[PDB]
Amino acid sequence: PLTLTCSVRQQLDTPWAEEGYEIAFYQFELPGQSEEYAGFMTIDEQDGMLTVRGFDFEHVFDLKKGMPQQVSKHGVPLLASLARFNIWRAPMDNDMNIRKEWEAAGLDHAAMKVYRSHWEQKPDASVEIHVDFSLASYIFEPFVRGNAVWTVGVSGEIQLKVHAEVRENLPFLPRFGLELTMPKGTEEIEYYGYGPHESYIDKRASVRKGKYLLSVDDMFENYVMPQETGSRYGTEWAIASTVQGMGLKFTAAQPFSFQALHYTAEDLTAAQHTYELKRRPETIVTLDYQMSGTGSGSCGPQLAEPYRFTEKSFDFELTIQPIFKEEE
Amino acid sequence: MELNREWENLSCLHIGRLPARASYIPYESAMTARTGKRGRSPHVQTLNGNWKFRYYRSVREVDSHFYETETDVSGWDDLIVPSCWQTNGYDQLHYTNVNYPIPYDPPFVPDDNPAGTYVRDFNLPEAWTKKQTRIVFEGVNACFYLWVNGRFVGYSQGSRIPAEFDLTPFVAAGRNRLAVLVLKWCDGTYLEDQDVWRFSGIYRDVYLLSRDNTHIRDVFNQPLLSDDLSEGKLRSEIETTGSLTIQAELRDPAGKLIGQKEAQIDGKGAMELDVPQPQLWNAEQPRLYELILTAGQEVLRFRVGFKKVEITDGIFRINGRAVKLKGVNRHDSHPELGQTIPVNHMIADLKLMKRHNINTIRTSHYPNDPKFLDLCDEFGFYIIDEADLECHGVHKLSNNPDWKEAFVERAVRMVERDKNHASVIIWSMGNESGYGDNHIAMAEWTKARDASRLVHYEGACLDLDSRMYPSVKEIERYALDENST
Repeated sequence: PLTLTCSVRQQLDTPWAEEGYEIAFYQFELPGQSEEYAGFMTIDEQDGMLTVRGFDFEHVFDLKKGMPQQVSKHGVPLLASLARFNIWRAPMDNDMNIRKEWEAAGLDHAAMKVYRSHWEQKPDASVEIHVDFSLASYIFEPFVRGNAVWTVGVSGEIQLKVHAEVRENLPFLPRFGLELTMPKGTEEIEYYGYGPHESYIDKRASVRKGKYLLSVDDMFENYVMPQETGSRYGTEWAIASTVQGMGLKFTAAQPFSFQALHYTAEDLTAAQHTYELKRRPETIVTLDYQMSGTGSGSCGPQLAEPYRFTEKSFDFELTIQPIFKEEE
Repeated sequence: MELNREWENLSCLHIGRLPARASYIPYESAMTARTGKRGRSPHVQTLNGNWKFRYYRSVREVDSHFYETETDVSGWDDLIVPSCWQTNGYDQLHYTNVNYPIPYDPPFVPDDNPAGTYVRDFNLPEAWTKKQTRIVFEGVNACFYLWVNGRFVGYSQGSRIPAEFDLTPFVAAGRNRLAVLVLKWCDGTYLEDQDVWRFSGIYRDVYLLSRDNTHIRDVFNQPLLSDDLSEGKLRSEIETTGSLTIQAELRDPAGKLIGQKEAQIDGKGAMELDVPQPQLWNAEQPRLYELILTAGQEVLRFRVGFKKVEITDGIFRINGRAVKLKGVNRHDSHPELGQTIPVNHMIADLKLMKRHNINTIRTSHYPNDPKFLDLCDEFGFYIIDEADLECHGVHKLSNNPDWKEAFVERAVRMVERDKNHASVIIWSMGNESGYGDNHIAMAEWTKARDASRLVHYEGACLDLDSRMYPSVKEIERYALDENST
């Protein structure tokens, strides 16, 4: 698919702007290995840790929590700690009314309960892991009940297919996504999608589609009251890597929401001023299915119905690939 | 049956646990039995003291062969049993009100379920393998497993009720080995949502009994006062394990023989005895008869009180007179030991209550230690004995029919333990905020079993009506009405 961009630019120097300054933009869409590496696949399990080695990778899953713990590629570690599912964001200033229902319902901090875990090996040296899980906090009925299928192939890709239902008497969730933690030194972000700045389901009129390259410190927008920031709606693919280009690549079936920061969501929630934010050495990457928009609910109407995350049965379909970006 | 998750099962409440009986200690003579110190008996060996202990933040990371006989437990910690481990440097203290501090997902408990392993050696004499050997745990928080000499012997569940196991196929003369695994959370945590600090561990006494091959298994004493409180009959229903020649004798509070009898009981039978002019029990004149049973090498001592509790015209009566109960509620709580209560700390509370005009105590939301009731028989207090059940839910486990055997046994194990105490006047079926089909089964079993005491349940064939926090206008509305029976 091809993309045409038409930008309305002026021609003379105004007292406030120069010659080639842009007033508006409009975009338009235009329609237009042979059984050699399956023998290096080895699998073992000790103390619930499923280790899968291949030709040039090594991946360690925790079977009793249903999450990957270590991802390697040519010996390089690519995760710093255990992955999780996340349903909490730092509340915005347009979320002053819905935050009382979120905190009263106990969505402030939830944990994960694994009912059953089971792994196999398909007849092409491919590994499948089936997990039945539930998200719950410590007083109430569980929020999300679902099941996930992790899949490791002969090249080292990690595919996730989670089907989840959510409880019927719950207002609407802030997000639903997979949170990973990549080690120290991951500093470049390169993504194909809408940019070069933040965009949401309802605040997306100023961004345009393209291929952008920036740093993790430039993803962040330092507000006076610290809150949720830096998320890019409708991302097609994204790579988070070091300055030499050793990292991970994320794709999906339909375009997802993408975030990369040096701050976790609880750090942005607990902080009240700009100097209270302590910068972490790691890089928190989040891959959201959907995410509820901003709105203007500080004073006036609430968030609109197509802009909320009011959906109680969904599929996710994420794909993670280790990559050395300079030679792929 | 090693770790098949019986603590999330609800169809496995115990493994190999003996059925419930009354509370007694087999002594060797009537002189030793009047002392009350059970360590002086040659048929009793204590297991309190110093055990080897190891704490785990999860049941996942427990070693799979800690229970074996030839393992090295020297690098482990050393913990004094009985004690709660939240007051000994282990996991942090936690108070919670009527909300569950776990996700409400019955019957499942979180994966990070903390655990503790206990190991203790002991000796055993030569004349002990010729008889039956039992182990008794007076109380363990949540659930526990049990291994003797590296062999699985039992699993049990239920935090405030004793558990007794049979160790005759497992022990030998000389050195032995005992291993216990204790978990913090089981499926019985949903039935124990008390508004109290949440402690864990082996917090009550642990001992070993040596009972011979044909022994008196269960005793239920019944005072049988007449209609005008003028003739007494002691009916002692004795349930044995075979053919026993049993001696029995009864004495007044002054220490004089008033009855004596011999019988030959072959499994289940009574031994009635007559008291011509009885001295009655009440909270301000606590007069107690003494019953001595003798069988083989065993001497059992009981303390009997004659009383009658009734309702006549909507008027509660004890021994014919109309009595107004003036009481407080009481948790077992020590500011340094948690739910481990020594004897003098009970005696101080009873003296301080009795010098402030109090005659009733309600055991709030669980049954207490078996010697608290022994003290309350002597000082004089009316006891309302509640069961260990507080399914504050909120749902409705009370109306779920596959929880019914869990609801019923928490009353069966309580009523069978405390049925020979002269101070208990009312059986209460626990804190109720919901009328359910499982509480009425408890009440029907209790009313069929023991008819000498009244049955209380809050949610509301009822005995009495109960209200939590009325106004002063509300009770004087209730009193003047004619539909109040």
